[PDB]
This record gives sequence, C-alpha cells and structure tokens, in this order.
Amino acid sequence: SLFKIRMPETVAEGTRLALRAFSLVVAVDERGGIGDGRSIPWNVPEDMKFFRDVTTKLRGKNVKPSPAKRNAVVMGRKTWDSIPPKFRPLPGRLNVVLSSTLTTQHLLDGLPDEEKRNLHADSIVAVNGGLEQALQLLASPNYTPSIETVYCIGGGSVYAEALRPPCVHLLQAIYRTTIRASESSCSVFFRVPESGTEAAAGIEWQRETISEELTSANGNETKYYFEKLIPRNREEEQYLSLVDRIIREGNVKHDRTGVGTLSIFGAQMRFSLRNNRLPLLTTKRVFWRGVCEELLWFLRGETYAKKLSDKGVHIWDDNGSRAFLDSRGLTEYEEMDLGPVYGFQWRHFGAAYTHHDANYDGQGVDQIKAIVETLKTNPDDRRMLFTAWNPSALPRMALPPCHLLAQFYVSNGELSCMLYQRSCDMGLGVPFNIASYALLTILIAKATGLRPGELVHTLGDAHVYSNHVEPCNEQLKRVPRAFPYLVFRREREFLEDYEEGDMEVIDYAPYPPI
Amino acid sequence: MSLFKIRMPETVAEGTRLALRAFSLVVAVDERGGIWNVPEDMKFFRDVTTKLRPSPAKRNAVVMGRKTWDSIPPKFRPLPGRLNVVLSSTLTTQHLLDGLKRNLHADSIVAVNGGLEQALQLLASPNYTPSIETVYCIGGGSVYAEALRPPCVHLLQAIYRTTIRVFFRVPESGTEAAAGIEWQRETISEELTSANGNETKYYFEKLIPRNREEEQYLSLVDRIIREGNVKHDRTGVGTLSIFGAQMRFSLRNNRLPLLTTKRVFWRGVCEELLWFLRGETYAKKLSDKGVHIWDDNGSRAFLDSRGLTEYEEMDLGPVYGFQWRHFGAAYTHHDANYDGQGVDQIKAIVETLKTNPDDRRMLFTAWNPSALPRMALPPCHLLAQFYVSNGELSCMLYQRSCDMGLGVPFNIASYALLTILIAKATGLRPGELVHTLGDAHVYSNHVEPCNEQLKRVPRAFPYLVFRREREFLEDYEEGDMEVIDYAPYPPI
Ligand SMILES: NC(=O)c1ccc[n+]([C@@H]2O[C@H](COP(=O)([O-])OP(=O)(O)OC[C@H]3O[C@@H](n4cnc5c(N)ncnc54)[C@H](OP(=O)(O)O)[C@@H]3O)[C@@H](O)[C@H]2O)c1
Ligand SMILES: NC(=O)c1ccc[n+]([C@@H]2O[C@H](COP(=O)([O-])OP(=O)(O)OC[C@H]3O[C@@H](n4cnc5c(N)ncnc54)[C@H](OP(=O)(O)O)[C@@H]3O)[C@@H](O)[C@H]2O)c1
Ligand SMILES: O=c1ccn([C@H]2C[C@H](O)[C@@H](COP(=O)(O)O)O2)c(=O)[nH]1
Ligand SMILES: O=c1ccn([C@H]2C[C@H](O)[C@@H](COP(=O)(O)O)O2)c(=O)[nH]1
Repeated sequence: SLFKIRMPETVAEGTRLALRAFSLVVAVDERGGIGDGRSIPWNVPEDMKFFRDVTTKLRGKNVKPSPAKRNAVVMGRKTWDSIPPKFRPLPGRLNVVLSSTLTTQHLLDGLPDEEKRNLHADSIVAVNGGLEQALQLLASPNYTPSIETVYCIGGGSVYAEALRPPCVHLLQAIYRTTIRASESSCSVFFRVPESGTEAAAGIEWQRETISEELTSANGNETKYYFEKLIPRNREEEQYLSLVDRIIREGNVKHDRTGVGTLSIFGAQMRFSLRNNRLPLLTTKRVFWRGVCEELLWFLRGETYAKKLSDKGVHIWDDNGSRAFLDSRGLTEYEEMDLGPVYGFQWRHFGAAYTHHDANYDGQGVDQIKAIVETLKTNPDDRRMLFTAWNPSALPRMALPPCHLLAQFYVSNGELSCMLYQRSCDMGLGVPFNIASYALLTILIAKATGLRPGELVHTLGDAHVYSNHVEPCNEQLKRVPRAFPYLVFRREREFLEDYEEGDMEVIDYAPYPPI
Repeated sequence: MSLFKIRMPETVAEGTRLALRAFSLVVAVDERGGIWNVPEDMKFFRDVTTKLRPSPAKRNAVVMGRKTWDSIPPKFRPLPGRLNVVLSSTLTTQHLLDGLKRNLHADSIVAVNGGLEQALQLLASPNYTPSIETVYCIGGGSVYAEALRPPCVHLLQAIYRTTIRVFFRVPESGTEAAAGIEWQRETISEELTSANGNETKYYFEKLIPRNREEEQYLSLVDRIIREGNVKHDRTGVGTLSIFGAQMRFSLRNNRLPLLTTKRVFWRGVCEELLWFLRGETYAKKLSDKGVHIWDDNGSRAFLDSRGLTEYEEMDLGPVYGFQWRHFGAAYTHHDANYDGQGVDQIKAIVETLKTNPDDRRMLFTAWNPSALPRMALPPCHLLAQFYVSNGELSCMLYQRSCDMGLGVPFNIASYALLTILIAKATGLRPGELVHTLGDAHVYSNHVEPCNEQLKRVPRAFPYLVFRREREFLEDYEEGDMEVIDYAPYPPI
C-alpha cells in the first residue's frame, strides 16, 4: 500500500464526461428548409424508412434493441408533437424530449391509454434544457454506456444547437437526406458550416458517402438522395499518410527471420486527449481490451504474462513459450516469465530480477511514482520521464522494449506525453501503442490532478511488413471517422488497483475488416 | 426613368445586419493565470480603454459584470470618458445610477439584462454603431469565460493581458476550445518593475487572432521581393514580378477584408465601386467627392497622350463600368444618354442569380478589344464570375496586372464590396472573394517600405454595416454604409 500510488481527492474530476457524443439525422429541401414550424411539407416514405433504420439499428450483427443496450433519440417539444400520438414514442429507442413546459409525466399524459403509459414508461424522458443539457444527462452512468448511439432529430432549434459549440465538437456524423424540391412553405432552415468558416469552429465537414439520385414511389416521382457527412479526422490522416509514404518511398529491410519490410526512419505524430477523447484508429479496429489489460499490467510492474493470457489476452504467448525463452538463453525462466521487461523497469528500474514470484516492492527506482510526485508539486520540471531501455537488463528480457521512453509536460493544467518508440509496426503495433499511451496519460492525469492534454508519438524505424502492404494499401481508401471517448464507470483508491472493467470506450465506430 | 436600374428585393438588410459587435479584452492575471495595486497597470488600463485612434458621439465602451462595477470605488465610477455597460439581471440602469454624480452621467451608463453576447447585440445596434469606436470587455470571470467561447470569441479582436508577480485561459491553437482560432502575440514586453512597495515584477502581452487571409498577401509580397523577376518598363521604371497567384477572403458575418498592415483608402474604394456599378465614365464625379485616384489619367495632357483628343477633361471613355452596364455600346461623350444601350451584364447576372443559382455563365467582363483604344486606360480588374452555395454568393476576380503595394489591397476591398452588394440585390448572404492575379509586381520604390511592412503582424479584419438601404442598387451612396473596428498599423 505504501508502495502504491494513491489517487487524489479529485480523481473523477477532469475525467468526467461533460457531454455524450452524438449523430444527427435530417431531411432538407434544396433551399435547406426542414419544416414550416409545425410539420414537414413533403412525404418520402423511403426517407422515413432510412430514418427508422439508422436510428433503430445497433452496430454489427444479429442485434436486438433493449433497455440495457439501445439507441437514444433527442428531439424538441414541437418535434414530439408532430409525431402522431399512436406512433409515439419512437419504438425501440429512448425518446429524449427537450421542453420547459412539459415534464416526463406530461408526455405520458399525452398518450392515448394507461396500457401505453405502463409499457413505454422506460422509453421516455423529458429534459428541462437544450441539447447540451440532454447530452449532460445522456453522459450520466444511467445512460452511458447503456445508450450505444445518441441521435439528434430534434428540429430547427435543436439542430442549431447541435451545429454550434460546445455541442458540435461532440457531433460524430450527419446523416442528411436532400429532397429535390424548392418548398416555399419552409420557414425553418438547416445548414452545415463550411470548411474554413468562423461558424465551422475548426471542423472540416466532408462526405463519407453520397447515394445516386433516387426516385420515390410516393406517387409524385419525387427525387432525393442520401449523404453521410463526417468531421475530417486529421490526426488519423497523419498515420495514413505515413503508411502511404512507407509504401511509396520506404527502403526494403529484412527482420530477424528474413521477413521483408518497407521502412522509413524518423516521424512524429500528435493526438488530442482532451475532454475524454481517445485516439483509437477507425480505419481498422484496435484490440482495446488487450491495450487496456496490458497497460494496467505495465503500470503494476508485472512480468508474468500468464496474468494476461488468463484474461484472454494472448499477445505475449509466443514470447513467453519454453522454446522462445530457451532461444534467448533464458533457460531458467518458467513459461510466461518474460524477465524484467517494460513495466518492471518503469516501477523497479535496475532491480535484480530472478523470477516473477519474488516481491519487488521498493526495489529499484520507481520512475512512475517519482513522476506523479513531481507533477503534483513542480509540474514545470523538465526531467519527468521514464525508461524501459536498461542495457544492463536487456539480455535477461524476453524482448527488448519497443516503446522505450515517455516524457511529461504540463501547460494550462493539462498533462501532455511524448512517447519514444524505436521500432514501429504500422499495420498492427502502432495503433495499439497510440491507444496504450493515451490510456497511460489519462491515468497519470487522474493521479496528479491534471486534465489530459496531448499525446506526441515519435517513431524511429517505422515499417510495414511485406504481407501488410496490400491490406494497408486498401485501408488508405477509407476516410477516417471521428475518434471514440474514454469514460470511467468507477474509480479506485490506488492507481495499481484499476481494472479493465472500471472504464468503457464509447462511440467507437470503426470500419469493418478489410 | 428607373426601368434600366436594378430593384433590390424586400430582403435587403437581412443578409448584412450585424448580429454582434466586435470587441477587445483587457485583463490582469497572476503568474498562475488566476483572477494588486500596480499603478503602471492602472495607467495602461485607463489609456487602452479611454483613448481613440472623446464625446457622447465618439467614445469607447467598457463592458463589465455587476460585481466588477461593485468593486470600482464610488466616484471612480462611472469610468470617465467611456460608456459603461454593466451586465446585471438584478440591477437596471436606474439602480446603478441610484448607487452614485447623477444627472450628467446618465448618458454614460447602461445596464444590460443578459451576458456579453446580449451586450454585444445592443452595441451592434445603430445607436451605438459606429458612434462607439472600440468595445472593451473588462468584466469578471463569468464575462471573460463568455468572451473566450463561441459565439463571442469570433468577435474578439485583441487580448491585452498584464501578468503580475478563477483562472484566465486562452485556448491553444488546434484545440477544440480554440474553435479554429489561432491566438498569437503581437507584442510581449520586458519584465518591468513597479514603483511601489515590494518592487512588483510585471509584463504586458497583446494577443491577437492570426489573420491567415492577410498572410496570403504578405507571403506573396515576400516571394515577389525574394524571388521575383526584374523588369524596367517603357519609361524605365523598375519592378519585381511573379506570374499567376490566387487568394481567398471570407465575406461572411459582415467581414470586410481591408488590409491592416497598411491602411486602405476605403472611402475612395467605395465611391469608385458605386461609380462603376452606375456605368459612369466621368471621373469628375469622383474628384468632386475628394477622390482623386483618376486625376492623373483624366487630365487633358494624359488624354492627349492616348490620342483621346475629343474627350473633355475627366471623360475617360467607355472604361470599366460602361462595359459592365453597356457592353459594346458606341461611346461619344460622358453626358450622352446610354439607357438600354449595349449589354447590361450586371442586371443579367442579378436576374440569373435569383432564378438559376447553379448557372456557370454568371460573369461579366470589361475587356472589350473593340473599345480598348477609346479608353483612357485598359481595364486592370477585367473579369468577375459569380457562384452560389449554401445560400451564399461567391465571386472570382481576374486581374491582369497587380501592384501589390497600392493597387491590390484597393481591389480586394473593391470586389469585396461588389460581392456584398450583389448578394443584397439577389437575396443571398456574402460568401467568399477569390482573387486571381496575373502579373503581380512590386515597384522598385516600394521594395524597402514593403519589406518593413512584412514585419507587421496582420490584425483581425474590420466589418461593413449598412446604416440605410435603397430601392435600387445604383442609388447606393458611400454614406449608406460604415466600416467598423478597422485598426490598421500607422504609416510606413
Ligand atoms: N426535416 C426534418 O428532418 C425535420 C426533423 C425534425 C423536425 N422538423 C421540423 O422542425 C419544426 C420544428 O422545429 P422548431 O425548432 O421550431 O421546434 P423544435 O426544435 O422541434 O422544438 C423546440 C422546443 O424544444 C424545447 N427546447 C429547445 N431548446 C430548449 C432549451 N434551450 N431550453 C428549454 N427548452 C428547449 C422548447 O420546448 P417548450 O416550448 O415546451 O419550452 C422549444 O419550444 C417542425 O416543423 C418539424 O416538423 C424537421
Ligand atoms: N484581475 C482583473 O483584471 C479583474 C477584472 C474584473 C474583475 N475582477 C475581479 O473579480 C470580481 C468579480 O468577478 P466575477 O467572476 O464575480 O464576475 P462579475 O464581473 O462580477 O460578473 C458576474 C455578475 O455579472 C452579471 N452577469 C454576468 N453574466 C450575466 C448574464 N449571463 N446574464 C445576466 N447577468 C449576468 C451578474 O450580475 P447580477 O448578480 O446583478 O445579476 C453576475 O452576478 C470583482 O470583484 C473584481 O475585483 C478582476
Ligand atoms: O509495442 C510494440 C512491440 C513490437 N512492435 C513491433 C515492431 C517490430 O516490427 C517488432 C519488434 O521487432 P524488433 O526486432 O525487436 O524491433 O514488433 C510494435 O510495433 N509495437
Ligand atoms: O486596379 C488596379 C489598377 C492598376 N493597378 C496597377 C498595376 C500596374 O502596375 C499599373 C497599371 O499599369 P499597366 O501597364 O497598364 O499594367 O497599375 C492595380 O494594381 N490595380
């Protein structure tokens, strides 16, 4: 306990979600109009179907909406009133209504009968505020992470709030149907701000998809099309442009097997960790549970990989086997005893390692505890770094450290981190390490009374394996989506006590397998 | 009588009405950025907020929270020479005055029942715009917080921060909190020592939002000087030039790209543009307004040097605006009646803009090879094309020959105005100006001054507001509009 890092009284502060991320669904005419102030002056059943499916369906396969896992739909009072009483609430979704007039009971009182009220009791909530207040409520443990995706559907006032800060920064996707008509009957309008405009607040909107022009079977042959707009993700673009550079200009190298590689030397990337943001790459899914479990394992100063494999994390299995250890001369280590790797050096630098069973408390230099104490007392210190690169210990490690050094910096109450990585597998390793040092920085922020800032990633030998070239090249076609967020469901007394189940990654919508 | 003019729609003032007025911020912080009697800071505070570039017709405004008003020791309040704007949900302007002396300071205080935004709405109204030169936010924590977030942050022209040795935080560039704004220091002072007890250490900072649009211009001036080809003209006048460039300028939200690193003669810009739109050719209509830009090209001597021997002084022939409104019409003299003569390109564009926004032929030219020999000067800005997106009107200007020092900033302003006026005539909001340059040059005599101007950090652009409207486009007068919050650098 004396050797552990005690979390400050402000643990959940500076990590708590202010607003839940959301997507937006809207239909417009070509003049950008949405309604007359009361209803919608066109009828395209095909769009009503799309609206239903996009807001109703969960991500993935064979899904079933439920009280424990469902989508939420946020609307204004006038939008609620525009739904015919028999068709409301919107089935299979949590209906969040914004209103200063009506309470949650008032909304139920507007339902035809008691049977409908008793049944749909759990599926209707009133918020006395705007969309921001709703996102604050949907950021609550009761709703986060039970609600998979929030959808704003909400009408001009709510749309306007959605497209302006602070809410627009939480907007992951705009699903926009355009009706080919110029309706004069429209009094309410909708517009998305353009790339370099003041109103865009630094967001660059671009289309992921646009459909062909379609014809409605509504009797009027009305033309319409679909668009999905997403906020340009320049941070993931860094990683993609590096991959592309490696393919096009990288030197051919061969590793310690004769396995071919394309590589460059010297690169740098940056990622915002502010306001719960988590740089998990979207163009290819990251094994977050592995990232999380292993980072905690590092932080504890652990060396027994069986603690990972017992948790279904098999990333170290091949490097912990009898055959592999033996091939490094480590004939005395039991299987899965990796030696004094990584987090052992973080917590116990220079300590004399023999086996994982030994008790290393207070042995070596605890670099992480030293950093935490410095951060809370003199955050402007320029020596706040730790290393796993220990030439004295290297020969007795299963693997020499890859991500080998990290340095901290503080500005405006924000903690930033620079990672140094000597050898960077772009296809699989790099996205994993970005997620890993994002988590670390967030946890150190919580341990020190600071808000998370930025992750800087310095790469040495950045490379793409021979068999990754073609997959990675097809991945380059994908337009990066908005990043997920990290949320803590509970806290701990000590940093070392944190569990993978204490936190949840929300609003992670990566592209399917290549 | 007015059948050949362009009638404005009912929605004239809608697309150019000022929602919020621009402002600057003054704050004193400790070494941790938090929130004590440094007289030099008080003198600075007074000088910045009080001084004009002061009367009930021409003064600065100061916006403050209620408790900041409370913390000003009575008799120092109201702050002299400034309109005092106090934000309060509890106190009216009568209440504030009751706390005071009275009578003569009635015209000096106003309570606003709301936040900074609501106060900026009020100051944007004709009563306080442009009668108030600069708005200063000095108000407490809650007011500063509102100042450094949208919508208000988009109207913040400068931050004057004294650091002396609730937290005041300027969002770092690239941050979501920054909202696309890049804050940077125009100036930072040496660490100064106060004259008092304790020998207090303190320094001044002036932070400004990076003007990347004016940087295009300065980046081009720089490239022309460092890399431009040398030419000496028919008179032996030296020039440095490059060929082919392009700049963009936003016109949204009343924004006016008047360059700040070197003052632009706005009044001349505006009078001349209106003169173009009217199809005018008699430059004496401008000189009789104190705009003398065409004098050296309208004189008998110059006219004769172009062999234009039958034109009376200041009659320039079928130049510019004549081609805009009467393309290909036969020109005799300026006083002749040209109604219905030639092709009215402006009116055709206006009608197309309202009926078929996506048309790709919405352009006009002054480049008329048939009429060039009869012009005092061939057109420099010779083609403009229009474009509509998201209810916004955009414009592309083509300029064959571009004097970077004096001509170019003038023409940016000129076509900025044009686009604003055409949007008003067509039911659209101003979008973007795109400016294509041909032979872009800096004169030998401008190299040194231009090089010094390059040291100056571009400031935030001013705004154009319309004080009154007109029934016809051609009826617009320079007095109908005002440029607000234009704070250019002094002479080179
Ligand atoms: N084309 C489309 O895809 C689409 C989709 C949805 C809606 N619409 C149309 O949009 C029109 C309605 O839009 P609208 O903007 O006028 O109304 P609205 O957005 O639908 O609802 C506004 C109402 O929401 C409540 N509200 C919103 N913000 C609030 C806040 N900050 N604090 C407290 N309460 C708040 C207020 O309820 P109280 O009055 O009770 O205080 C307010 O009157 C209708 O014609 C509808 O058909 C179109
Ligand atoms: N170091 C510096 O440069 C500096 C500059 C200014 C102030 N300060 C200090 O800070 C102290 C006060 O700071 P503060 O944080 O309390 O801010 P404040 O200046 O006192 O502003 C808060 C007050 O302004 C009014 N207000 C603000 N926003 C409003 C809105 N949205 N709608 C209606 N009313 C609104 C409210 O007045 P009502 O309660 O009457 O409704 C509110 O109580 C002062 O004592 C001063 O000494 C320091
Ligand atoms: O954390 C890690 C660990 C290994 N890698 C990859 C990078 C390299 O291709 C191999 C390590 O091989 P080595 O020869 O030890 O540098 O694994 C990674 O990208 N991130
Ligand atoms: O609107 C204008 C008109 C003239 N200029 C400058 C550009 C050229 O240096 C001269 C015209 O001389 P010229 O030889 O016709 O290109 O004036 C300008 O920059 N903007």
